[PDB]
Amino acid sequence: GTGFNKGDILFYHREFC
Amino acid sequence: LSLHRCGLPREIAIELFQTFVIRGLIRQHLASNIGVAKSQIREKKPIVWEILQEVMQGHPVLLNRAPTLHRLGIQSFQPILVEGRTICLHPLVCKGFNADFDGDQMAVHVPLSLEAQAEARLLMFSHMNLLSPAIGDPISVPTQDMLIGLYVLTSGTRRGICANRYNPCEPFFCNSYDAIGAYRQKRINLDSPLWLRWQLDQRVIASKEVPIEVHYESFGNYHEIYAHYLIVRSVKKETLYIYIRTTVGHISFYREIEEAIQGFSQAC
Amino acid sequence: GIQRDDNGRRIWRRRTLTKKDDMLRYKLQRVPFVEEQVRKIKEVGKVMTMDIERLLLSEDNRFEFVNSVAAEATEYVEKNRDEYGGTKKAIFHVLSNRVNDLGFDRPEAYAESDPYKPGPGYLKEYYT
Amino acid sequence: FPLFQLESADPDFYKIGYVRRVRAYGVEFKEGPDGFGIYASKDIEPRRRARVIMEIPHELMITIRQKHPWMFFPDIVPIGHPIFDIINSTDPERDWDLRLACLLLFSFDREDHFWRLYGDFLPAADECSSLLLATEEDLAELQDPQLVSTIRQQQKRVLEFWEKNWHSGVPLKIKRLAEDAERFIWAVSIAQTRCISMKTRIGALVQDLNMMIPYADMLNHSFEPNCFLHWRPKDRILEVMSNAGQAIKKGEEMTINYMPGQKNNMLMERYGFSTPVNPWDAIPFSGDSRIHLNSFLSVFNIFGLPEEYYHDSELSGDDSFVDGAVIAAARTLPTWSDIDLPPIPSAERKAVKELQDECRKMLAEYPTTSEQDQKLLDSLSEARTTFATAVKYRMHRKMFIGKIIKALDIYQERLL
Amino acid sequence: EFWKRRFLWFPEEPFEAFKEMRERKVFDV
Amino acid sequence: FISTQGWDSEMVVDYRINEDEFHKISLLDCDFFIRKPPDPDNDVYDFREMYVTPPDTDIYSVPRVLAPMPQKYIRCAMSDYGCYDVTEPPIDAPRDPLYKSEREISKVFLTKHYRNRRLNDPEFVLDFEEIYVIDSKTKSITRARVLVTVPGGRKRDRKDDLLVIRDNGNSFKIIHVGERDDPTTVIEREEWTKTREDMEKHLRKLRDFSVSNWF
Amino acid sequence: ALDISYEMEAAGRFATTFHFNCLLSVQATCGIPEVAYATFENMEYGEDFMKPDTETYNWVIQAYTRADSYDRVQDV
Amino acid sequence: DAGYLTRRLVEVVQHIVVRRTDCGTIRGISVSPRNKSRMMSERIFIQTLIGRVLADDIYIGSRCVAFRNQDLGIGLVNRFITFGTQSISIRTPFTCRSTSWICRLCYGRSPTHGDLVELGEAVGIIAGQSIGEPG
Amino acid sequence: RILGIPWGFLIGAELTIVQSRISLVNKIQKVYRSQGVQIHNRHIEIIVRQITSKVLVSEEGMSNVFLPGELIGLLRAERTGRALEEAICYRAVLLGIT
Amino acid sequence: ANLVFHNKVIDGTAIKRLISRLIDHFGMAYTSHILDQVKTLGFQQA
Amino acid sequence: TLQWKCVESRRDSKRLYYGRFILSPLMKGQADTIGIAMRRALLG
Ligand SMILES: Nc1ncnc2c1ncn2[C@@H]1O[C@H](CSCC[C@H](N)C(=O)O)[C@@H](O)[C@H]1O
Ligand SMILES: [Mg+2]
Ligand SMILES: [Zn+2]
Repeated sequence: GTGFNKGDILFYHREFC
Repeated sequence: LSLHRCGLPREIAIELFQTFVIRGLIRQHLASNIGVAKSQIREKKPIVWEILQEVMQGHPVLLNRAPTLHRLGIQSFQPILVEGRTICLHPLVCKGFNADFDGDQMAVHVPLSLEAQAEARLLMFSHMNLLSPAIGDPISVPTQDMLIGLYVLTSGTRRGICANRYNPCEPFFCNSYDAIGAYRQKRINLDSPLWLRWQLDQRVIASKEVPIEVHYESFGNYHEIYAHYLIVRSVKKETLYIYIRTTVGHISFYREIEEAIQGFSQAC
Repeated sequence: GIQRDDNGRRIWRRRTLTKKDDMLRYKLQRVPFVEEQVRKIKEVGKVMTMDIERLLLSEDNRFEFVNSVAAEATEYVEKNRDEYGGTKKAIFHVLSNRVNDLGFDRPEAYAESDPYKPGPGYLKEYYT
Repeated sequence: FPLFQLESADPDFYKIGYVRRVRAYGVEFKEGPDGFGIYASKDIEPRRRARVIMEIPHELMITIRQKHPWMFFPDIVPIGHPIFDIINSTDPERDWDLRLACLLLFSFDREDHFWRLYGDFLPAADECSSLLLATEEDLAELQDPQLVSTIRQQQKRVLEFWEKNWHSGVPLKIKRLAEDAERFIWAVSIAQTRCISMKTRIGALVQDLNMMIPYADMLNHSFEPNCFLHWRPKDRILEVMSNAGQAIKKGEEMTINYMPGQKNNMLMERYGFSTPVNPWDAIPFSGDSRIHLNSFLSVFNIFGLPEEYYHDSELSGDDSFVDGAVIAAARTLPTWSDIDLPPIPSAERKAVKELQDECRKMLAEYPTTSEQDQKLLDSLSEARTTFATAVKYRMHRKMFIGKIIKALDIYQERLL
Repeated sequence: EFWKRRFLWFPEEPFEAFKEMRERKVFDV
Repeated sequence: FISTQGWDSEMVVDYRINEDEFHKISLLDCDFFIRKPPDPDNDVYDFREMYVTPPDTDIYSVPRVLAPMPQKYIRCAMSDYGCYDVTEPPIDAPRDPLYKSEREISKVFLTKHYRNRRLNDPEFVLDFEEIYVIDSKTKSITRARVLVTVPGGRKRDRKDDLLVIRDNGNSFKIIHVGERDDPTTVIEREEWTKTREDMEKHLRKLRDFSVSNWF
Repeated sequence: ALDISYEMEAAGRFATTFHFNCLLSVQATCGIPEVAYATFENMEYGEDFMKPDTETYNWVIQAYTRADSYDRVQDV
Repeated sequence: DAGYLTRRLVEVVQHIVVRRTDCGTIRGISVSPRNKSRMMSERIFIQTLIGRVLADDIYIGSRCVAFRNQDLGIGLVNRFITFGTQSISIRTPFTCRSTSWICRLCYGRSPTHGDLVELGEAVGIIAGQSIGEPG
Repeated sequence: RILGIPWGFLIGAELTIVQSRISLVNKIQKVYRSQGVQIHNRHIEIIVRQITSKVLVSEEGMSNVFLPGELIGLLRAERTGRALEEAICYRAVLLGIT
Repeated sequence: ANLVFHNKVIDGTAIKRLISRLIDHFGMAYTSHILDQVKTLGFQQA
Repeated sequence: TLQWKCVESRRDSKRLYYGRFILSPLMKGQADTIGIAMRRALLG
């Protein structure tokens, strides 16, 4: 039954502007 | 009751669903802690029953009669709160349980985990177990009182010497609703013969026999008279009228099944 | 098959039945007295039985269906614990969502109440 | 306040299906001058899973086994019928359409069969776009000797089969199926243009079938479709499913992929049409002048492996230029790749100039242009469907070459 | 091969039984 | 064209006729062919050349004739005779039909128009004294034994007569339209007769039946 | 390898005799014949592309003949 | 006595579960309608054959009317009876290549669910309960 | 005596078991049909298959593969019959459900 | 609903056969509602 | 207070009207008597 078959770049690097 | 419902006494329901009632009490801030909730449950406060009725919705239970001879000896139902101290059981599931109401008792079980509730709802409910695994015959078939009612309903007219004292050398209704309305107004009996205008295809079970008598008119129209229906045909036109000789009982049975099908279709 | 009627409009032949089907007249008729029946079906929750049968028409194995429904309900309860257990049941929500995913509109988790309850405190007494 | 503020199909077309358990959800049938089509009657909102659009019961189809022996599902052919003898003598590999044509004629002659009614909505001999109905004049406008030869061979095969099996001495039940040759030719054209092949399980039997499916052959072709066919074995129903999570707006046509990875020539041979945005079309280059594949893909935002090129449609924003034609160009242009070796722009300029020269030579080889072909189509008033089909085919090929030219131009422009 | 040659209600007669098994497709050469 | 009158009753001809000039009458056990002279109404029949075949088969055979046949073209009205076969076929596939109704035609009556008048004629009446019966079981064609009870004899008002067909299409009687019987009366007569005989058979086994009365 | 094969079959590509033989090449040396026999039973009663070949029979036989305990002559 | 009988019936087949789709067997029990010792009752010939999976192709002349690995509907059985089909080869529990489990094809259609039996079904306990229940 | 190497034991066991299964189902179905009980043939065939699935190694067949009197499966016995000629001697045995 | 029109009698055998045909044609969800309606009709006429 | 209200109304066609009405609060046994009398009055 139901038991069958076992059931960070790009940051701190932005454009300074 | 519905075929998928059962009735539980207040005491059995409050015992079985006690933890869920405690959760319902605490969740809506009506109980400070578990102990206060249990004290409220012991006092039979009127708000305990609202929470019990709320938490019993959608939570199935398992019924079981003592001599479980096959798998239909335990089935799953949707519990509802009923007055008294007895378990309310549907009449059509008694044959599967082999139960009659002369002293029999049943045990009730509550699936707790979501997996068990899903199993009970999707595998053990009565509306998906209409066939017996032994041979494949239906198990929820009307019996006894219902069978007698259907037999009386579909037992047609008295015929022959049981209808007329002497050798014979009936109303016409536009639709079945007119016939049933006339029956309600005591104009006709349950088994008195009548002619019903038929505007569908020939679908009446009858003996495969030629007409008793054909009344052919010189203008072209001819009437074919069978044992249970009259058919009017013409050679000039393609018209074809059908009148069924029946009773209010056959009409009622056919309309009951047809309306059940149509209402179930419309509800979805 | 191309033909323009001198004004830029293209004239084309419409397709028609051009034949008799006796199943049309006899089948497109409606029963008029099932209002109470439909209302009672909705009240007791047989539409969910129809939905459950419909969902299993696309499942090769029903045990796998039950396991998947239970897993989805478990995810529902884990993500939003407080929303379930009362008027909203997780398994009913899963069933309604799976029916709604087919494009068939259903009330959420088949949650319904009685509009005719005469104020707070009154409990319906079932007539056995 | 409320007070202050293509044609619909014949209702009987859907009604005859509806009374026989055919259900269409959220879509309506519309008929235009080109032909029948299926369009969303409202806004098909995107759900988590695929949405059910249509449901066609198995009993309304005309299906035959794709592999020997020939068994029909549902079994409409009686035991001992000569039509089975006609069917059973066909070549198992290439004569699949003849068997379906025989089944179509047999069903059209069957009184209680559904296709006797549904057959009145099939395109007629003057409305079908199949090239089996094209004459020598229409084939002359394909501007492709190979396709013309293929069409002539197919017509010869069909006519030979009809002459072989419909001679004088055939019984009356067979002669009335196809009194004259063009009836059988139209049957074969309908079979070729509307057949659907699929692997279906019926009960416990799994097999491939060639199927004439009503209400599903009305779907039109697309190489970027919003719908697909799924067979439901438990109740023997074919489902038309819209793609999961793909929003569809009101009036948007519902389309399926008739056959993936097939160029316009195969589409013309089988379904009698072609599309200008075919992402599998080929143009034979010399191969001496080559461009950089990676730069070409990155400029037009074409991602995925060579068999799953797809436009992202996000970085472009509004660039309608990038479509299946650019994908086909990337799949057919001579390209070189050296992992991470960048391309020198100077060589790219020379390569694209040579490729544009090749494309312009190809355009010059055609007697006419694409714009004049469109003008001829607009001014056309007394031509067959196959005539316009051939004109559109050559116009689409010219459009593809021009798109290649413009893509090379913008690629060399954006290389800096 | 010798046993295959010799092999050529189920009846009590052994060779009739062999022929029956061949006809009922119980066993064959 | 050909004259089948006086030929064999159940022999198979050695050619395939053209059905475009014939009346194809389809019955349960055979398809009946009668030569059709051209006419806009298609109600004109030529009985000199007739053929009978098994249903949907082009192996033609001359039908058996049990009575003299017309020689001149006569306009006739066709009406079939048979029963309905409403069965409950086994449900094999999904959505298999719950019932199946078919019209089993066993007899076809060909009634001559009076003086071969047309249907559109305002003076159109049917001649019930001229009826030809086609039988599927015997693959034959006959003329009906018509019994006339309405006063008038050979000359009368054809508008006031009514034809009654009983006994499996074998009894033909002409009565006045005024004395037409109700369908209820016919059904009740049959029921009364059958139930009276059944009751007399049931009571016969009692040993005081010989000294008992009906009432 | 087993995790990747499960993920491959989840993605829509079913395992063939090649992947099963690769898995059996490690199971045959675990000292427990039942693991290799479970894999073999999965292969034998499956689809046509999962059917065992000579290498599969060799792996299962090697697993059984080099077992730690109990007699495996009947199994072989 | 029946309670004791039922426990032993469930016990012997409690481990039988549908665990494979097709064991791959080629054997098939032969069913014959005509026997020269008795005129077979068609009613028995039907109810036993319904739901069985054919182990071999069935032919009428040069036409195949029923294929291998095909569920036997009631329409096919009547067609077999209507014509002169003397041999029918079906897949039964006697033909499965295992005594510890059974496959879907060797079992047949589900006794209650209409379609073919599903994997993971404890058909052994259902078999034991079905026999011992009416005892 | 007619057939020697396993075709003696293999065919003998096959013929005995095939006949046993037919009669075992018939006797059980005859008893229930006499009482009006309707049980499908599948349920009985599930029970009988376990009754008729074993063979008994004969008292003279001695090797290192099987010992005389050992209860082995029918399929295992026939598979070892084709692969070995080490006195694989067996006869079909009917076992009760206990 | 293409239901045949019974016009003779509904006994125990007929109702059992009718329900089985309804399950095959309509399914167990439709037939479960038909059983509930027929149950009331039989009780109401008894 | 005892009041009544129409809770549903429809017109499917020109010869088919439907309506549903309510009456509350009522005492035990009154609703059945009122319904029986009203149904008899409506029907005849
Ligand atoms: N995308 C497309 N553009 C032009 N024609 C198409 C098309 N997709 C399909 N067709 C045409 O439609 C046919 C498939 S049947 C589709 C419906 C058909 N147009 C009708 O009205 O009956 C094919 O013969 C093909 O010629
Ligand atoms: Mg009791
Ligand atoms: Zn098996």
